[PDB]
Amino acid sequence: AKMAFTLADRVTEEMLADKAALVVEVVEENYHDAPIVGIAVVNEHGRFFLRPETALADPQFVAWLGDETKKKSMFDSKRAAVALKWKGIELCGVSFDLLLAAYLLDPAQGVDDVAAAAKMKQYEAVRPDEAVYGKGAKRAVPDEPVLAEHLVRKAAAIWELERPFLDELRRNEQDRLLVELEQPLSSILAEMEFAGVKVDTKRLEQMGKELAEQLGTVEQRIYELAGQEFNINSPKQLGVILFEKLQLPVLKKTKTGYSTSADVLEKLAPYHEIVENILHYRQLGKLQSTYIEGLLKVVRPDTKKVHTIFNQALTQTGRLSSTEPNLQNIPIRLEEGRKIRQAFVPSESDWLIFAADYSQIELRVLAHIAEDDNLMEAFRRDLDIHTKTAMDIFQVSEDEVTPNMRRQAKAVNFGIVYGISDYGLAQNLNISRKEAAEFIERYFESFPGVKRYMENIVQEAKQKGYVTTLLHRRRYLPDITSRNFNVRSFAERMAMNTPIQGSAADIIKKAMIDLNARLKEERLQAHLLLQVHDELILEAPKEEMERLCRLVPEVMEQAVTLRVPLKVDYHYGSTWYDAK
DNA sequence: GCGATCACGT
DNA sequence: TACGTGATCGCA
Ligand SMILES: OC[C@H]1O[C@@](CO)(O[C@H]2O[C@H](CO)[C@@H](O)[C@H](O)[C@H]2O)[C@@H](O)[C@@H]1O
Ligand SMILES: [Mg+2]
Repeated sequence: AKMAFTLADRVTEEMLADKAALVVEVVEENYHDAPIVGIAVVNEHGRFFLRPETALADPQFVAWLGDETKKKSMFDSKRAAVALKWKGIELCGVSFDLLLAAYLLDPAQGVDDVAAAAKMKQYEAVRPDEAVYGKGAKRAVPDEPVLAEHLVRKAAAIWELERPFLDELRRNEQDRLLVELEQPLSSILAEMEFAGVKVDTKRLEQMGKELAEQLGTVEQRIYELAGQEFNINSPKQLGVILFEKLQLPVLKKTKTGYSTSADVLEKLAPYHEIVENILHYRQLGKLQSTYIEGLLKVVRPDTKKVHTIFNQALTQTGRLSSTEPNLQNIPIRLEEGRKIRQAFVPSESDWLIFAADYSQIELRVLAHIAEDDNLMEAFRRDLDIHTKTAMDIFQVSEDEVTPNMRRQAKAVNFGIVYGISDYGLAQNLNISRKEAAEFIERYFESFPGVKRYMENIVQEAKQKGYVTTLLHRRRYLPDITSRNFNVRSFAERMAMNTPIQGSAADIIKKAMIDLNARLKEERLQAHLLLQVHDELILEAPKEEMERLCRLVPEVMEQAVTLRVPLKVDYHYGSTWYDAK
C-alpha cells in the first residue's frame, strides 16, 4: 500500500519541472508567521519530499517557487503563500487550487482537507489531516516517515484530481469562476492578510479600563435591583431571577427554558428597572470580552497589527468569512461600541483609512434578476428605496410617509430578500401573522416582477436541483423537495436568497480584482486591508485620497453591468471610525 | 469537548 | 426572514 517517493536531502533539477503538484505544509490553523513542516512535490519525474530548512534555503527552489511560468497545483494555496510571505519568499504560478475547486463544485460538502476533496471523486488513497495530526491538545506533527508519506499522498491526490475537477467545473460553466475570479482573489486576500491592520492598543486598553468601571457599576445596580447576586452572563440564572424571583411575564420561550434575548427584554423593560440594566450590562460586556480583550489577545506585540484570515471556502453563498480576529463584525450600530473603530488606524505616518460601500446592492441585484419594472425604475431614479416601498405598500405620497411607515417598509424589504415568512415578519415587527402576510401581499402587487422571480426561482431549484449566481456560483438545495414543511421552507428561502447574496458576493470579488489591477497600473501605494461583504476598506498616503475618491467608486460601480446602476458611497479619515 | 444561547456584523 | 464568528455557561 505504501506510496513510493524520494526523501530528498537536496533539491534537484527534476524537482523543478514547469508543472507540479506542490504541498507546502503549515499545520498551525493560523498560518501567520507559522512554521512550514514539510514540502512535497509530484511531477512527471516522480514524487519527492523535501525538508523545509533545505528547500527554502536553496536559491534554485526559491526561484522556482517565484517563477510564474512554473505552474503549481495545490490545496489552499493562500495558506502556503502567506506562510511564505512571512519568510520573505514569493509564491507564483499557482494555476489550480483544489480547495477552491471543491468549494465551487459544492460548498455544502464542507471540504477542508485534500482527503475530503478527493472523496468527491472516489479517490481515497490519502488520509484526512485530522487522522494524521490529531486535533486540539493532541494535535502535533508526526515523525518524518509518517509526515513525508502523508504530504506525498496529498500531492499525489492533487496531481491526479486536477483534470477531473477542471472537467466538472467546465461542465458547470464554473471554469472561469475558478480561474478568473477565485484564484486571482486568493492572492489578493493573501496580500491583505499579510499586510494586516494596525491597532492603537493604548486606546483599546483605555476603553477597557472605562468599560470595567461601568460594568462594575451596572453590575452592582443589577444585584441591588434583584436583591441578590447571580451570574448575569448565565441565561439560565438570569431566567430565574426575572421570571421566578421578580415574576416578570413570560412572553417567549426557548428550547430549554425561558428566552432572555434582547428581543424579549425590550418588551419586558416597562415592568422592571432591572431589565434596562441587564441590556446595558450585556452591551458593555460584549464590547469588553469580544472586542477589547479579544482584539488585544491577537494583536502582534511587535507591530501592533492584527492579521485576520479570510476563509474563502466556507460560506454556502460565496461570501468570505473572517477569523482570529473577525474583522467583519466590528461594532458600528451603537455609538459606544462604534468608538472601537477609532482604534483601527493607518499602518504608516500621514496615511489615511478609505472606505467605500455599495448602496443597497442586494435590492439592486434583486431588481436586476427579477427584472421588476417598478423596482428597476426606483433605482434608476436613485430613490430612497424604503420610502418608495412604504409609498407603494401603504398607498400614500412621499409626504404622507411617516417614520413608522418607513421603518416597516424597510423590514419588508429585508424580509423579501431573506424569503421572509408572514410569521417571521411578525416576529421582527412584533405584529400579527395575517397582518405581516397582508404587507407581503401588498408588496408583491407593487412589485409583480419580484413575486414572479420568487415563484420561478423556487421551481427552478426543484427542477435543476440547485440555484446559481450571476457569475455561475452554485448551491444545491436537496431539501427543496422535502415533504417536511419546515425543512422544505428553509430550502425555499435559500433558493430565493442565495442568488441575491451570492451575486452580490460575486460582484464585490470582481471589484477587488479590478481594483488591484487599477492600483498597480497607477502605481498608487494605496492597498486593500479589509472586505466586509459590500464594502472595501483601504489605507493610503493622504496624497492619494483625491485620486481614490474617483478611482475606487468607479471600479466598484463598473465591476459588472446590471439592468440598474450600481452606486458606491465613500468616506475617509485618520481612523476607521472617521472613515464615515 | 460540545450544544444551547447570547450578541456583534452585512 | 439570509449569511457569518465567538464569548460564556453547563453537563458530559
Ligand atoms: O487556511 C484557510 C483554509 O483552511 C481551512 C481548512 O482547510 O480552515 C482552517 O484554517 C482556518 C483559519 O485559521 C480556521 O478557521 C479553520 O478552523 C481551520 O480548519 C479552510 O476551511 C479554509 O478555507
Ligand atoms: Mg452599504
